[PDB]
Amino acid sequence: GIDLERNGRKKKGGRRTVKSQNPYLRLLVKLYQFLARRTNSRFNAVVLKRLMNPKRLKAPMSLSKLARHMKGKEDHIAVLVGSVTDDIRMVHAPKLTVCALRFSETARRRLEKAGGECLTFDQLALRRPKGSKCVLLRAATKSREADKHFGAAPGTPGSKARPYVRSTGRKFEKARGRRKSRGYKN
Amino acid sequence: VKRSIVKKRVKSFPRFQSDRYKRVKSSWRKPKGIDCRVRRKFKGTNTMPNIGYGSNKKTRHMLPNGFFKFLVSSPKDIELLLMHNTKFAAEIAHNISSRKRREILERADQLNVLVLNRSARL
Amino acid sequence: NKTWRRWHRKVNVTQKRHAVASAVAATGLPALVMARHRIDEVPELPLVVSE
Amino acid sequence: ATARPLVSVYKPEDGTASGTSLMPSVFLSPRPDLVRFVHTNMAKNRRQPY
Amino acid sequence: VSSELLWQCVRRNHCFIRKFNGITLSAERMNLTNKNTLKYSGIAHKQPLGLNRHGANNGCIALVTVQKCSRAMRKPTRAVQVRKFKKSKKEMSKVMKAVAERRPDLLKVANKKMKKLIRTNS
Amino acid sequence: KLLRPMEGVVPERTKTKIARDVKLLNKMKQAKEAHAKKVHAQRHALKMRTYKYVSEYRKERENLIKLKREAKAKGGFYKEPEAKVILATRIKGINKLAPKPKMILRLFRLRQLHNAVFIKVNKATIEMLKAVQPFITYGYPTLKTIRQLIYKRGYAKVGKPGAHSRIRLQANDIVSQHLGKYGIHGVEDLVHEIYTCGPYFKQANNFLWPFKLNSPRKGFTSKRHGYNEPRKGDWGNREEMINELVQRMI
Amino acid sequence: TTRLRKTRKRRGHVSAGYGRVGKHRKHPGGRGKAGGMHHMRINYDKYHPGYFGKVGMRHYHLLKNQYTCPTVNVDKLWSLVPATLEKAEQSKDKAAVIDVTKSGYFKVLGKGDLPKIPVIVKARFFSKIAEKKIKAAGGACVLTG
Amino acid sequence: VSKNNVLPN
RNA sequence: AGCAAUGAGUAGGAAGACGUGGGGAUUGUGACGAAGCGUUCGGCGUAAGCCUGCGUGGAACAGUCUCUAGUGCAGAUCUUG
RNA sequence: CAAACUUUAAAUGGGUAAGAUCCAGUGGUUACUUCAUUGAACUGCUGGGAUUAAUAUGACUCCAAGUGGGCCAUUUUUG
RNA sequence: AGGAGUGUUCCUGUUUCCGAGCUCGGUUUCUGUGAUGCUGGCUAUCGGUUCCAACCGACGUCUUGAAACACGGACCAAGGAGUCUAACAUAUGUGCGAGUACGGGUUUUACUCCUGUAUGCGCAAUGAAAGUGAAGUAGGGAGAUUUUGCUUUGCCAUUCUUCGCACCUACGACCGACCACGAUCUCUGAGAGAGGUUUGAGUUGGAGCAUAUCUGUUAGG
RNA sequence: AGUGCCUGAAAUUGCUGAAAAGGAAGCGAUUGGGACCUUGAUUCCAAGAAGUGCCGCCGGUUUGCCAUCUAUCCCUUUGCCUUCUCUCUCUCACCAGGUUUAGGCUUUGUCUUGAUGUAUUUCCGGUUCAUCUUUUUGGAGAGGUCAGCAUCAGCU
Repeated sequence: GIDLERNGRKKKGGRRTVKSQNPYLRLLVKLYQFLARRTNSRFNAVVLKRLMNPKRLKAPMSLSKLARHMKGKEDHIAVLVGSVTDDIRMVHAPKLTVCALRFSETARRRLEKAGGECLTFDQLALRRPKGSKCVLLRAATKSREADKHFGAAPGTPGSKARPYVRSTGRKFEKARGRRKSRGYKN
Repeated sequence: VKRSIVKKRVKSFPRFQSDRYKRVKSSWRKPKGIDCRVRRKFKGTNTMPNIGYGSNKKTRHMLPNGFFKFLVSSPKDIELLLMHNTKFAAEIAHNISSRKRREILERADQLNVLVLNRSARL
Repeated sequence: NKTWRRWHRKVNVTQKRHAVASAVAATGLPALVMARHRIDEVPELPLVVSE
Repeated sequence: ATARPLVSVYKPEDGTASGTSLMPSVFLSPRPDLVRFVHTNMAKNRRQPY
Repeated sequence: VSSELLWQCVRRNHCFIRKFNGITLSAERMNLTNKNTLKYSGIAHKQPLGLNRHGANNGCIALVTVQKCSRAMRKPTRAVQVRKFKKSKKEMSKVMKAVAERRPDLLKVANKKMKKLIRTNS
Repeated sequence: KLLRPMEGVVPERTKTKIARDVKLLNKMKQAKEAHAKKVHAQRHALKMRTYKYVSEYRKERENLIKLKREAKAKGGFYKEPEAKVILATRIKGINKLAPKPKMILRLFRLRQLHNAVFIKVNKATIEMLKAVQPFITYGYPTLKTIRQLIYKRGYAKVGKPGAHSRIRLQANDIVSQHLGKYGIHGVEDLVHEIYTCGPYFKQANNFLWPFKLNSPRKGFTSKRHGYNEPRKGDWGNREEMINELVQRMI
Repeated sequence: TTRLRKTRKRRGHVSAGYGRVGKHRKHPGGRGKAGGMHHMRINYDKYHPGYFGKVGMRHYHLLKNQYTCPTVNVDKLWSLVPATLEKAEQSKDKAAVIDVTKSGYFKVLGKGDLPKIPVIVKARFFSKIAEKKIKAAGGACVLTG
Repeated sequence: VSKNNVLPN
């Protein structure tokens, strides 16, 4: 008999465990939750959380973007809880020393040839338990087909949301609403 | 083991109007009726099961004897209950022969493991 | 029950290959073979013999 | 498995033989997550329709 | 090779698991307790071991082991060693020594089982 | 804990783990001793500080009398100092509450029936209590009833924003670590800071989880009506006579 | 996986997940896109603006391939033909020729940046910007047809 | 027709 | 494992379990008696349900991990008997 | 005497403010503004300041259900 | 409060009394954290399954409202109601990643395995169309680094200047459309340069594709 | 199993036994009553029989602690050579050159062979002995259940 809001008992919104049945990812988390709990460094606490993320937050960073975040800071190990893709536009790949979950086989060839080390996360623990002189990165989350559609809903004044439309070009959602000559602009 | 044993209920939770109609069997079903008294919780009526009535963590699935039963099929499967004999009492299964009972029952006594069924088929 | 109920799955060819590799790996290790057989008299895994 | 040992090849007649060969780098490979998923879907492909 | 990786395959399912209610047990040789954990179980761990009454009418005890640092791991004839022991309080001291060479951590439970084992003849 | 190396039976990896246990136990042993010397020194400084409060409680009571005797000998009257702390208790329950009165009671941490809380007197905190009056019986405590609350019913809230745990005041080391900024090392130094109303009242009050009193041994009169009115009711403020109530609710 | 669906759990509840008041009626609100003009109008304005009306001049028998024109960028090209790059880095004489038709694009657009290696690009069409960028690189432009 | 989906076809 | 606070609920949402017919793998029971059925011999679980003595019965059935569905009834002036 | 008059005019309610997203000093940019380095807005640097009333207290994005017959009570109130 | 043990060495309490200036230190017996102590009845009671008594309680659906003088329901068994296909969409798991996934060749023959050439969707948008077709900065910020406060080799600072990911907020540049200019040329055109209370589902060193399941929308019995 | 004959549920019906009933009965919670079902532990020390048959000691057989010597795994390229594969690498029609595989060779720094035999399994004849099991005869030892009084710790 308490005047309490929800008598909370209030839950936490973020994910509380690993969802994968991938056994290697589970053992990765067991490492980095021993290492988070015991070591005290905030690097390991963040890496633990980012390991448990779903696929759309483990988004691929290109080799050419990974150059330019790591530009002034050449010595430091470039961590990315995520995948690493080759940039085809990048002609001469810079050497770096990357850690990540997964390299595509082009990007593994391109770094290793260019004089450039290519680590897993369990190897990063042996070198750098604290995360001393590392660079956390992550690929942009809101940069995909699906996330163009979100926001204020396309027929409202000054939204930049895409409509869900079956096909492109005229004859599809380009008349009443989109022209002033057809009723109204909005 | 054999710790104290406290039960909260000894009565079952019989299904509402199992007494009245023979088509309704006694196996519990929550009444989802809009006007039903049992779900609305008037006094002087069938009690509902809550998790409130849950027995102790230490003494869940615990027999009157003290043991937990672990039911068993072949002669090979009693060997499993060798180091856990104090903790577990073995129930010889529904289906088993007169022959294969007297192989099980005799092998159990070699292992000092209690068998619940006894004078099972004679 | 209509006949057009879609019975078959296309699995991807890469996931099919990764699977067979993983399954062939488990042919070695008497951990996984004993877990899933009787390997008392068997001299070795993987048990190779001549042509 | 982080090694490629020399495997003893055996006779038909006999439990030992001097023939040996190197392990072929498949038994290094990393997955019962995935083998479940595939076998599940791949076993459906021999269904006759009713 | 890895104990934890082999476990994350076969923890949930294997030939041995034998359930009833919340209980689960594990019928392999190389397993004190016969519980299904990473530590005790045969299959998964590096250097497992068992104490089993020997299978010669069960007159005497075996200590069943593997060669240390997983030497002959791919050759399961050669890997699995045995040492026979007489049922006594005196030959507890030889067993107590032989266990702690392989595994120091499993030593209290060896003393628990070996005591129980002596009391075991078909 | 020191592990048995087994002199009958040796590992290589285990000799690392035995070697650290000598380092750990030796640093623990000095730190158990050297911390116990500090707390021994601190509770001496508490013990002597406790006596001069027991002077100050008696002496200001005696000095209050000598003032209003002296002023009475003149001709005039001694207007006493107005009370700096009051002690609210909640009287009517949760259901059927207007949304402004519902808010104020949450701001006083009066979230259920028969809950006490020490609450400060400003002009602001008076004009809140006007709005709540008929769900509340408040008034001015004394050193007996404050001591009895914090000893018998005293719990203390402990943790980050999100979850605090509500822990029973069994020792001073709970009080010491949380309020050792502000003075306030012992349980008896709370009782000073509440009764006097110190500079660190807000810190010491919000440390205490609000008090959970049982129902009064001889009952209420009639919770409809005020403590004023000649039907002898309950709600409203009793200047002193809440002390007679709350001593039964313990 | 009928197992995993809500009906299985939902079974045993009378409404069946649709609610006692409103009910699962056969076709409230019309069928398909019907009612867009009147009752379902609020949904159309927002979500689907520009749906009603006709705009441009119609094309009878429009034929694709007449207009098709797959476009590579200037920032790529190199991906187009890795050995030549190590050839055309050196020498300062001859140049690595990129027939863009042979990989299968017609137009070239200079969205990107290119290394400064003399090169010749042959494409059916060149964007105005692409030409400026290529020339700066010391490259030459050639038209096919 | 409800919510933000494609108009069905 | 420890500590604290909390616990009403139709329409509705989500989570973990119980049960049924088949497929794959594995561990078994059975003409010295399987399935089903009956029962104040009984037991376990908050509960869905599970285990089991005795009687009848006369030929096949079950546990575990997975896959799959024509998978759970008191009602429909429901249908057939 | 006044619901469709008012000099005057409460209670109860409503707005905004109470500093780290701040204050001052000084230089620069400008097609604006000025008679004018006069202003204006934005910026670089250099000082001053850690919670500057009370009380309590951790504070977006996506997807979707049900619902769109309501009724009652204290005070206000229309036929 | 209860399977054993040893025993107070430390610790709080109470106490013997010795000294230093009510307070602290040293010392002796006693009791706690380390307490369950003594004793009896029955070996059938205790307990359990059934039926019965007694005191107190206790009158499916639409609806604001049902025990209703609202409707359905005599009894029992068995049968009986969100399914399948397609088009999308978000979410999540798995694979590969600027890519990604009708035939033929094998075969023990509906499985499996391999494979050439295209196409799909994606990698560029924008105009009705002719067509044309892409330079970052600031503020807050995860984390690292350099340094200042506290039980100590660990604890939290905002103490520092160093770089500041994602993302949000503010403003730019570039591309297409519209509007309004134009030095100079090989003058049906090109184009230095410079715009605009206009406009795009644009852009800013690319994330998608295939597959599995749920939920939703729509078509079909 | 006796001819609409395998098993043979419920509704319903007859008898027998058992209760209950003053204008309904059922039901919840709590006891009681009547039928009916159900219980010298665990051990410990001697002697005897019935089991069992370890090590030891031989013949045969199979593992190999530890000290040594050494292989390829792997990368480190070297001297290559052969067969593959990819490639807008070259006069170009063919050979050659890089890329990817395999193989036969090479310089170079914790999953095993061959010798030494801590130890160990299996196999019969033994050579009999340990061991522990159940049991029957004494000796020392009693759990279970329900109570009574006592002392404390909390709340009252």
